[PDB]
Amino acid sequence: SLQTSFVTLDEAIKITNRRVNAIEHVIIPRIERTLAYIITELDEREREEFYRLKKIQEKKKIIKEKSE
Amino acid sequence: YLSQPRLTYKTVSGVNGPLVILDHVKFPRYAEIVHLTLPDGTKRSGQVLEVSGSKAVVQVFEGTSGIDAKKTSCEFTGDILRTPVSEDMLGRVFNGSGKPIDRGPVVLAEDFLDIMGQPINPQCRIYPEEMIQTGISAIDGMNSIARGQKIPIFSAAGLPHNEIAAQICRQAGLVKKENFAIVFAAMGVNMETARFFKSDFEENGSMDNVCLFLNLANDPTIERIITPRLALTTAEFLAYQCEKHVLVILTDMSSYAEALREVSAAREEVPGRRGFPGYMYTDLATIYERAGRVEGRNGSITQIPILTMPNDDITHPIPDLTGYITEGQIYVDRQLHNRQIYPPINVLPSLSRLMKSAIGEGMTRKDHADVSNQLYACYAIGKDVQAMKAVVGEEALTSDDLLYLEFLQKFEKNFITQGPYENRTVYETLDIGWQLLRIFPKEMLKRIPQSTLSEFYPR
Amino acid sequence: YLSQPRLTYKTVSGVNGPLVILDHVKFPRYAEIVHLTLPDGTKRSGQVLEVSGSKAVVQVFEGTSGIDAKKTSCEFTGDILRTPVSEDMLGRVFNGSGKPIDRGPVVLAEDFLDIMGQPINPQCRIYPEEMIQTGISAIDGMNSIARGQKIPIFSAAGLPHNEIAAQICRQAGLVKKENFAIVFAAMGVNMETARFFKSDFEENGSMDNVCLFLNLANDPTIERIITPRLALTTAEFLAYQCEKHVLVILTDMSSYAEALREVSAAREEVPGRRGFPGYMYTDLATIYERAGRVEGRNGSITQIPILTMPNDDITHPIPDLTGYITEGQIYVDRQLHNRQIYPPINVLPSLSRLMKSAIGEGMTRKDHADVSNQLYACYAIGKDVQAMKAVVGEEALTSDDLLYLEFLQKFEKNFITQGPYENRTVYETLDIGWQLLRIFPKEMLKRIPQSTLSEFYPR
Amino acid sequence: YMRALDEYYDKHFTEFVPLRTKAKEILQEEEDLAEIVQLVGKASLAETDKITLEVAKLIKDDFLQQNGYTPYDRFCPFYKTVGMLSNMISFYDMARRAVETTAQSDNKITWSIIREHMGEILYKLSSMKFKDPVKDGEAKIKADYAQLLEDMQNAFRSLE
Amino acid sequence: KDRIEIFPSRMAQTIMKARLKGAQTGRNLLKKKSDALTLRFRQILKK
Repeated sequence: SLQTSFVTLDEAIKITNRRVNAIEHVIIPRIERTLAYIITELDEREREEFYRLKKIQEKKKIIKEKSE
Repeated sequence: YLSQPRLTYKTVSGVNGPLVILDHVKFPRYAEIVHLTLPDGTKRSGQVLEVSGSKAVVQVFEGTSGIDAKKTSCEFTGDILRTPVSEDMLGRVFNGSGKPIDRGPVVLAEDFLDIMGQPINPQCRIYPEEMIQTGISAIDGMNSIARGQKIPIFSAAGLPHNEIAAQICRQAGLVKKENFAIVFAAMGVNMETARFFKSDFEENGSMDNVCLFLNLANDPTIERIITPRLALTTAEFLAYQCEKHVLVILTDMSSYAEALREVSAAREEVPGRRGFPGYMYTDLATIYERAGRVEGRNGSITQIPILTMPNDDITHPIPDLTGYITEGQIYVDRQLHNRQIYPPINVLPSLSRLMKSAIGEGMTRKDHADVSNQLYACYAIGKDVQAMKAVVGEEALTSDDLLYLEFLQKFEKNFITQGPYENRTVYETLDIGWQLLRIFPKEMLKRIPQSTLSEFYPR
Repeated sequence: YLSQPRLTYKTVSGVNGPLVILDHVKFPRYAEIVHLTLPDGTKRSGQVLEVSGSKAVVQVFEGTSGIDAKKTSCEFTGDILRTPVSEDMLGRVFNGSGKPIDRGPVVLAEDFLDIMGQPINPQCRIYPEEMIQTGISAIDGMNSIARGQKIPIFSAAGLPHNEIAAQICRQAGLVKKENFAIVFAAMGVNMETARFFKSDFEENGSMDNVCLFLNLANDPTIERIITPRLALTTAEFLAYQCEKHVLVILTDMSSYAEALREVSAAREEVPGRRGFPGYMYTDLATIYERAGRVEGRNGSITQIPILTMPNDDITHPIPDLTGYITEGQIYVDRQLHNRQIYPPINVLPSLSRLMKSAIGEGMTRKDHADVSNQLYACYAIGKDVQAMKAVVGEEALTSDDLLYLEFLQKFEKNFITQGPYENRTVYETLDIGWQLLRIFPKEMLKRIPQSTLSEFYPR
Repeated sequence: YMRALDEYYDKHFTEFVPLRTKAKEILQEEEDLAEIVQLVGKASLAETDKITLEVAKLIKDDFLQQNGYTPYDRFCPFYKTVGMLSNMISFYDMARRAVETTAQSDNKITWSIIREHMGEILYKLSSMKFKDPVKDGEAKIKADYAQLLEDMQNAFRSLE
Repeated sequence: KDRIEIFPSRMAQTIMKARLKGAQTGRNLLKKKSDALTLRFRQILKK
């Protein structure tokens, strides 16, 4: 009984360590990279919106100068 | 030549960021140079970024602090920014604007060259084919440099890129088995880096042949925009008129691109990625593409830009656009520097577009292409095997994966690892490459044909 | 009628991308039409985007290249864009602006209609309940169309949305237990797509029922603003006055939205998400919402737009606002297409908001709704289990999860996958759905009441 | 354009369309496995899936990639391309048949057994790319690929 | 491959943070399961 438990636990340990390593070396780093990319691209959207609004504000100022 | 006395305007009409918008300027010229006597007698300089009607948006190089509207006097030089150039520039130190800081006299011009230079008519541009033996194995064996190639050293803050650049300068030579002149422009470099490079060039006898432009970390930011252009203009005077073989180094093109971003933001030009101007590709190309060799002229301008990849992120706009413009990149790696491999050239993302023609039969040796390609493949597979054993541990690897890991270890230990003063010939580098390719049975060298293998593999 | 002479101004005051700003115009009328004689006799058309005092901001459909101040003569037609319509528009091919390109004569107006279309009273709009047997099982069984529904085909660059739309066009007909006229507004479709659609409509002998409005890729890019309005105006004439049942296809609402963006940027309006004008929701609603039945009238307009989702992002403004306005989207999926599953309809992100009231006893069959819900649920669970299988491998999965995976496989193989020339009646689609549900035991079909389980499950 | 060109493929290279479809299926199957193997390791692989992985690696390394600056592969006529693909897909079919016929037996053929027995044939399939279109005529290259096909058809018979 | 291939958005950022924490919870639970199996295995070897 001891030997059978030992062998089966050996298999279980190998599989579980392979799962844990798979997660922490593939799945989690993949998600972390995707999160970094998402944050950067959202910063880009915000920057573009900022530029467009800045441009609109400048054009409104120029309109004030054109009217006055 | 200008015989007409030049107009001095006090008619400033605003000051915003680095921009002095003059008004009542008479026939203002685009990209003209303006000299500003500030109220207190400080003389600054600047360039007319825009002309409209009578206005003139003079971008001041040294910044605008202290500019009084009614008391600043801007005299219009009447010409574009022309740098005096003479061969006596070799063996000097200049600040970012070309003013001497070695306590030597101002350059006695042999000519005045438009700092922006001109494009070389591609039809009369020779294709770089002579190989520069940089001595670094990771370069000569897998990224070999040609003479005239624009090849930056991508790096990150704190890495040995200073040491690598000094090593390339102190053992560059042709594979024919005459000295290089060097023009070294530095931007945003700290005093430690300036001392390192100056001390290195002086410790070697090369200082007679080097011409430094320095814009240290606390010198004006907008002046970094023109420092590369001064350096390349001197390089062009030496290479295409004096026929020297000039190697140009441009330190911290990141500290340049950020000057570009500063000016472009003050101008509110359309931004690209991460805020950098929309035309940074064009500007970086105006710098880099001043390289290569010219029909009928014996000189050449190698370029080795150095740049700090922000956050080590090779998708960052500076390294990305520099990658699209330049002829390769030598990539310097933290994951090796932290292991204290020197030089930490991580070949796998490195590239040299003129290796394919700079190597082969009658130039270096005839196995060179196959050896380089096979080392690339074996290194890549070894890295993949490491990433696999990170999941499945030693037990699950087959003998072939163990072979690739053995190759990877002996490759980073023998091929990349190199003495900071060690000067390996291309033949020695190729032989060390073979010692590693022999780690494998022939059939695992899938990238090498039989004619090559049967001749070189055995010995 | 308008008896007064038209005023013609040589007074152009500006040219700016697609726009032409006039001045000194007498009492401008917003949305007025203008005929611009360019210097060389070329005659273009345009619409007054805005008026202000004496100014008008024309929007030239055929573009502004070649226009100049001081010689371009803008004739102000004095009325909004009234297009001709006639029943014999069926069997014609018109360019983007409704001019003929089939070498037949211009449309001898049976009546003149405002391309905007007079809005219909929600109190006397009928509810569409007659299901269209599109033949495509991925639609009839799970996202069925009803005669009057606005049901766009979301898709992406490279997917077979053209093939799907052509199949629907050539197979659609009422459920058995009224032959569609087609009005097809091609916008920004390349020549290959336009010729595919045209050759298919001729091949199926349908040309006597098809009215094509082509605005090819190379045609001017402001004309595709009014091309869909022309198409829907002719559709309304055929449906609500001639009493015909009309199926409107709009080939690329994304090309339309990008024409809108072009105009919005040219006007420098405050831009919404991703640069598109803020009023895109309203402007797309005026296009889509011209479908549906109406009391008294016997005709109807079915509407099947087609959307290219940029980067396949269904949250991009075009698909997002089209999903707000239209009664549910059929969804063509790259992950299926790359596996070579035609039609690549992904049934999870697609719905038909009028399906629920267009199926059931006497209309299609008693089990239709239950089969649809259960297939949807089983498919969703199968996709979740498929995601899990990658993580835990097929050993850790329970036999029930394996049942679900087999159902997913055979569901894509039998139910979705379909011959391009095969029209599965709704009854056949339901039988094929049951063939899959009977993979599961009755206990696991929780979304089917016991009555419709017992009646149909064992057969 | 693939559907437009078959009208011409079926009358100049009649086998190429099925060869192409099988090549794409093989690369898609190897892609699908890659996610599983990366997380789980090769112990779980079926014996036909090992053949799929190894044939896909053969195709990627030695049919797809093409060193464009070498006298043998700067140019690669379509007779050479379709020949290489035909040999590789024929190898794939023979190996899968060898596995599916002996999976139920005591003479079980495995990828390891095939690898050991045909280390030469696999290297020939790997070095097909080095045949030079001009230095070696079309007839010579087609003959050599036919001879490699014969060699494989003999090796598999002798294996089984 | 490097990225999960979800399209940038605040919705995507939320989903990715949820998924990262899900994978970290999986890591912790499986590591504890491995520790239980390892303690039992060591005990069983000693006995």
